Order: sequence, then C-alpha cells, then structure tokens
Amino acid sequence: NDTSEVMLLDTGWEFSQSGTEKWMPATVPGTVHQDLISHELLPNPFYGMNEKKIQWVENEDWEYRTSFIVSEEQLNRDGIQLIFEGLDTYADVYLNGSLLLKADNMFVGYTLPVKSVLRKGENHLYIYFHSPIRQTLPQYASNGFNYPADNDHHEKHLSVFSRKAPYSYGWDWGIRMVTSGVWRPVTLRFYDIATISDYYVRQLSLTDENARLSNELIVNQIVPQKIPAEVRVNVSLNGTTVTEVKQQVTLQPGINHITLPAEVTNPVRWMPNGWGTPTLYDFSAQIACGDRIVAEQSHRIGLRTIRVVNEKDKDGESFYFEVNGIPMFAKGANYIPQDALLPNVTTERYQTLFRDMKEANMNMVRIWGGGTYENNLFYDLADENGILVWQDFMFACTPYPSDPTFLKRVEAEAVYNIRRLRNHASLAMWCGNNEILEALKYWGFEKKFTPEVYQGLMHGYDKLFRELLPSTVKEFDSDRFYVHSSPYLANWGRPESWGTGDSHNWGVWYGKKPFESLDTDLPRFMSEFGFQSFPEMKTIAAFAAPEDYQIESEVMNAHQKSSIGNSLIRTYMERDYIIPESFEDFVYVGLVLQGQGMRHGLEAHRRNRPYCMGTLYWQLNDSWPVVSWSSIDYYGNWKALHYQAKRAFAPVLINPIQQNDSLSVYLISDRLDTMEQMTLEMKVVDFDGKTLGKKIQVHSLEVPANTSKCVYRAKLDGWLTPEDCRRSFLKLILKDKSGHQVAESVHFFRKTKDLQLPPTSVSYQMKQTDGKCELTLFSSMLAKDIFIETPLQGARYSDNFFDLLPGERKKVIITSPRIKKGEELPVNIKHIRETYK
Ligand SMILES: [Br-]
Ligand SMILES: [Br-]
Ligand SMILES: [Br-]
Ligand SMILES: [Br-]
Ligand SMILES: [Br-]
Ligand SMILES: [Br-]
Ligand SMILES: [Br-]
Ligand SMILES: [Cl-]
Ligand SMILES: [Cl-]
Ligand SMILES: [Cl-]
Ligand SMILES: [Cl-]
Ligand SMILES: [Cl-]
Ligand SMILES: [Cl-]
Repeated sequence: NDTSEVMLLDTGWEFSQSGTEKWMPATVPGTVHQDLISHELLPNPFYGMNEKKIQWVENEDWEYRTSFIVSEEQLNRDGIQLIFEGLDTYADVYLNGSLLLKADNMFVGYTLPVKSVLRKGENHLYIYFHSPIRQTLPQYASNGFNYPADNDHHEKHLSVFSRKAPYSYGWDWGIRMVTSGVWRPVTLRFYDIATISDYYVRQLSLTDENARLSNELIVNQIVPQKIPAEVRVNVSLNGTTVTEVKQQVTLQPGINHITLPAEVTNPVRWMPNGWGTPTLYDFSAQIACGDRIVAEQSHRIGLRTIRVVNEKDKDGESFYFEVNGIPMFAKGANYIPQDALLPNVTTERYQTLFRDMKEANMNMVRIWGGGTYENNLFYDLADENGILVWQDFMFACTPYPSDPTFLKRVEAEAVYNIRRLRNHASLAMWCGNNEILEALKYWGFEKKFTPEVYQGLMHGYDKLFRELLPSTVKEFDSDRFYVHSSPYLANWGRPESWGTGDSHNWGVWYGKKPFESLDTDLPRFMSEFGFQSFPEMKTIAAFAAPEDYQIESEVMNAHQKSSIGNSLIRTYMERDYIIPESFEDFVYVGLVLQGQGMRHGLEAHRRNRPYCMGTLYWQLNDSWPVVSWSSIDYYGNWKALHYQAKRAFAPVLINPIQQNDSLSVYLISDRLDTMEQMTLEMKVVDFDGKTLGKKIQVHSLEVPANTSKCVYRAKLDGWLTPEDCRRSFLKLILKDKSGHQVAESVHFFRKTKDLQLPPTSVSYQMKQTDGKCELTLFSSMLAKDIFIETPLQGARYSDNFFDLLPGERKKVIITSPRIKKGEELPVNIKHIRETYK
C-alpha cells in the first residue's frame, strides 16, 4: 500500500543464439534450455541419453530482448528503478543504448536507476549472456592448475571461477545443464520521493512479558530537495493492530538510516513444527510525505529465540539448537534444487514439498551449499510451517579462489542474501560451505598439487570461510550462529573426532558399513548420512523405454553419478533381502531397503539424545529423474524412506532395538509435556495371526518431555526359539491411564531374507470418486512391506510401505486431481514374498 506503480517485464521477450539474427518467443523468468525445448530445438534433456545431446548450449552466447512503453505521466515520476532479482550469470544489460550493468553473480539482485535513460513511447532492453564456460576458459588457463571439483562434469573445472549454482555443472545425483537467463523476475518501479531499500526487524530481547524490536530502515531519496516525512511501523496480528510507532524526519538526498523502537507486551511466540503454532506478526513500515504513502515494505515476523549451543563438554563439543529456551532435537533433511531449470519450479511445487516435510514431522531443513540461496517463497513457507532453516553459503566440496576480485563478488552475494533472508523466523544459522575443509585435509587433494599451491588453497580457505563470511554475518546478522564448514571437525574415518560437532557419516554407503553401525557410531549431530534407491517404475518409465530396464544397464549407470553406485545397492540388499530376478521387483525391494536401513539410523539418533541432538538425512528431494539418496523423487512420489522418516520422527515413538540376542524398548518423546501413568503392552504374533505366549504389560511409565528412556529389556534366549524368531513379530502399543493409544510399533526378530513368510493374497475393496480412491486391504496372513503402486504420477497416500498384519484390516486413501470417477484406478500391490519362489 504505497503510491508506486510496478510494471512486471514478464511477457513479450525473445531470445537468439548470438549472431544468428534468428529471434523466437521466450519465457521470462526462465532458462535458455527451456526456451529451446519449447521450440523443439532441444530434446527432453531428462529422457534417456539426451544428456550428451544438450551440452552444446553451454558453449554458445544467448541474447534476450523485450520492448515496453513508458507514458509521459510515468516519465514524470520522481524516480524509476529497474530490478533484476536474478541473472545467470555473465550478463550485459542494455537499455536505450546505455550499458546499465555487467552482471557477474547469479545470487545477487541488482537495483538500477533508469529514469534518465527511459524514453516516452518505446523502450528497448537487450541482455547479452556470455557462456560461463567460454567466459572462464582464459581465467582457467591463467590459473595453471585445475581445482579438484569432481562434481563439475568436465575435464576443466570452471565452476569454481563463477558465482553460479554449483550443481548446474553436474553432481553425483545431478544432470549437467550449465544454463543462462533471467532466472528471477524483472520489475520496473515508478515512484515518488524514495524507496525503502531495506527493512530489518531486529529483535533486541524476548521474554514472556515483552518483545523489544528495533525497526531499521534504509530509505533512498532520489529527489534533490529535503523532504519532511513521517515514518510509521504498524505491528498487526491477523489484521488487528497490536502497536503503532512513528517518527518525524527530514529525508536528505541519497541514503537515510531510520531506527524506530517498538515493543510487543505478552508476545505470542513462533514455535517450531511439533511444539505449537508458527505465529507470524505483520510488520509494515510506511514513509508518509503529507497525505501520500510514498513507500511501504512489510515482513512477517516470528518472535522467538534460536540459540546454537556449540560448547566443550565431557563428550567433546555439543552442537544443538535451543528454541525459545528449550533444547530441540532436530529432525529433517538436506534440501537440493527442485529442478535442473530453477524457474520451472512453481508455487505449487514449493508448497507440496513443504507439505511433505511438515507431514513427515520435520522441524529442520538444511539448504545445502551446491544449490541456490532459495527464493523468498521457500523461506516464507518454512516460516508458516515451523521448519528451522540451516543456510549454507553456496560453496561445496572443492577449495575456491580467494583473490581480491573473487572475495569482492562473494561479499556482494553475502550482503545481498543475508539482508534478503534475515527477517525470516525460520532462519536458524549460516554455514560457510559443505565439506571444503574435510576435502582439503582428507579427500587428499594434497597429493594432487605442489606444496606451494596447497598452502595457497589453505590460506585461501581462511580468507573466505574464517574471515570474510564470519565478519559479514557478524555485521548484518549479529545474533545468528555461523560455522565455517559442515562438518566442522568430525571426520567419519576418525572415531575420536565424533564427539566434536556435527558429523557427515560416509561409513554407511561409501564405507559399505551395515545400517547396524549407526547404532554404535554416534555423532553429536548428524548433518549428513544417506542411502540410494532407484525411484519407482512410473518414474523410470519417464526417462527409460521398457527395453532399457537393467541393474547396471547403459541408462541405469547414466542415471547414477555416484559410479559405485548400482553395485552398493545389490551388496546391501543381499545382506537383508533375497535379491529378486525381475528389475521391477528389485526396484521395489530397493525402496523397502533404503526405507528400513535409514529409519534404523534416524531411530538410533533420537534414541541417543542427549549425546546426539539431531539428524538431517541426505537427501529430501531430486532435481530430475535419477537414482539418488532422495526420500521424494523428482515427480513428488514418496519413496518408502519418506513414509519411514515420518514414522521415525513421530513426536512419540516406541523404539524396540534388538542387539546381542537381547531386546530393549525405549520411549522417545519430543512433546513439551511429560506423560504419566502410561502402559507399554507387547505380544508375540505369528504370521497366521495366532498370539504366542502371554501379553507382556509394563505399567506405571513416566514419558518425560524431550527424552529417550529404556522401559524394558528381555534376553531372547528362553523367550523365543530361533524358529519362532523367523515365524512371528512383536506388536508394541503405548496407552495413557484411560487405555487410549498414543503410539504403536511392530518389531521383526530376524532379517527379512531369513523370515518364513507365508504365501498370501492381499485382497482389497476400492471406493473411487473425483480426486480420490479409498482402498480397504486384507490378508489373513502377514504381507511384508506392501507397496500399493499406481501408474498416476504424484498420487498421494495416507500410508504405504507398511506391513499388513495377519487378519488386520487397513484403510488407505489415495488422492490426485487426475482421479476421475469411472476410470477405475489401476492398482498393483507388491509384498516381499511375491518377489521370489
Ligand atoms: Br531514477
Ligand atoms: Br535506484
Ligand atoms: Br541518515
Ligand atoms: Br523468485
Ligand atoms: Br599444482
Ligand atoms: Br569462523
Ligand atoms: Br540380535
Ligand atoms: Cl533476542
Ligand atoms: Cl519523532
Ligand atoms: Cl612447491
Ligand atoms: Cl503425540
Ligand atoms: Cl532392532
Ligand atoms: Cl497410534
């Protein structure tokens, strides 16, 4: 609500491969690749072997153009700014014969004063995008060594020279699409007197009784006179004013700094997912000049404390988050770009992914440093879903340059994004990079370079990650934690270091260690651990013809970038499952495997609180159709791992853990309230539905807030025979004093491959309407790890990848806007015994 007028330059753009004099319609925001696809000038880059066929684009320059009209009335506004929220990457901006800007950083928004260049009538904007490959060949040639960036899929590692999304050059789950273009919106704003260049709501203090805020405004006045104004900040909640403050000023030409204190008595705090409401106040700053509101800016603000506790202690060095005074065990995942082509990621897709996180009970997401600083919508959704955000700076897995020019470019992206993000309730901490010091010290790299260059890399590390970035956080976001790297010291190979900070476990997967190692190999905080899976068949069909379905085939090694890939999946599967003959059935067990194995680790982490205070698995999501460590595939389909993470992160969890022919049962709660007079009930049930022995009852159980506690141990010997352990399972239920159920769990006493699973039909009734299909499933005998498979991309399930227990009916709701009444939903139910003879 101000007097400015904004024109979106988001239609009527054209592009041209440089020097062909051929122009065609473009979509802006967008990418060169998508503009080509859309005129059938590229094949589907995700389909089959098209990866090799699309690389040529990275070697060309690309130009974009648009025309707009400006009226005499508009040209008579005091000020007119052209805003680029993003240019990828080396971009020459020309308006009406003027070079406005030589852009050189994908991660920076540019605000350009243009009134003096604009013309009544037609106006011509041209943007020239230099190939970031050809732009940096001479830079590389001058360097006289290749930076060891193995995820840059090219002999010459040119990524490290450019402030560009690292993953664009490739990665061990990624396609190489080194694209260009106007990747975020272009707006022209026509205004009077000034704009608000920045609005920071700085929390000075927070108690139950009062919140103290400093409203800090930078106002850019574009007229040459002194202008009396009143600054106003309105604090509102759900449309109702809570407090109003104002301040007389006389704005000077150029930058003005304005500071207004405001207080909220009896503040309603922002809570993370699980602990209550993620309450957001509306803070609105207005600049009023007489009758007219010349500038306004708002932020949604959450009133909370977040402290990162990173202190020497008996165990080494703690690493945990205290939210509103309470240690909060972190439960979430590492997030990567949702697409090879970032502007194709829509509002719906961002909303669905946060629905996926919130429904799996997560309270944290790490924006890993080989992606982007996410758009404003991402942080807004993290705010309104109660997800803490761990923000890496966009450096990952290689040393980077540290020359003055390079540092100046990084300082600019750090100041831009810190100011862009520092008003979000969700933002919890900054991290300098992903695994750069680990890589410098341990991946070797030392053996690859002269000592001279090595020493240059080591001092270069300090200049960027221990000086420039920490000092910048201290200046612009002084109450947020910064750490130079994840992991900061813990090395997976060095068990003595595990008590010290966050860990990236590479024992599971790279080191081939069994999932069971995660019960003994305990970190203070798991920032990264993971396991691959092939995605389900409807997702393979999207990139592969039926001809092409094989475990180490051509396209199934092309769709794996890790190279050890498909082999590790078979090696791990054989330990716990019978390997099926059919590709389809192997795909299904592979989803089950990744699910069970990772859930086991996620449970170990919560079980070992307080020693361990969080787990973020690698990885939530995918950028394209591919074999990856994801829990959600590129089309939004939940793998078994997503259902399993949800189960393992449930606020109260019954965790039966069997080691050394003994069972222990823990009760784990992340609730803020302590539960009293609880009963654990267990009974041993055979795969036919017959109870073995008596129900076991443990009464008088306290479940204190934010603890893991053991409530029952029993040696297996004398309780069940080896034959029994292959033939039955443990059913566990937790109930309050009044016998109402608050949690259940199922426990198997042997590896699935060692189970005597009876042959069985899962039968179902199906009630199908618009958008919806309600299945009632039944099997008189145990059906293990059932997978209700439909060919409908993106279908959501109330539940899936669960055991259907003997005799016990189970309701499952499947939903999709594409479910039409009368076209019966194709449904194929798989279970483990079905996969071998
Ligand atoms: Br201007
Ligand atoms: Br400006
Ligand atoms: Br000032
Ligand atoms: Br955006
Ligand atoms: Br060298
Ligand atoms: Br530091
Ligand atoms: Br055992
Ligand atoms: Cl504070
Ligand atoms: Cl005043
Ligand atoms: Cl040397
Ligand atoms: Cl609960
Ligand atoms: Cl176990
Ligand atoms: Cl329940």
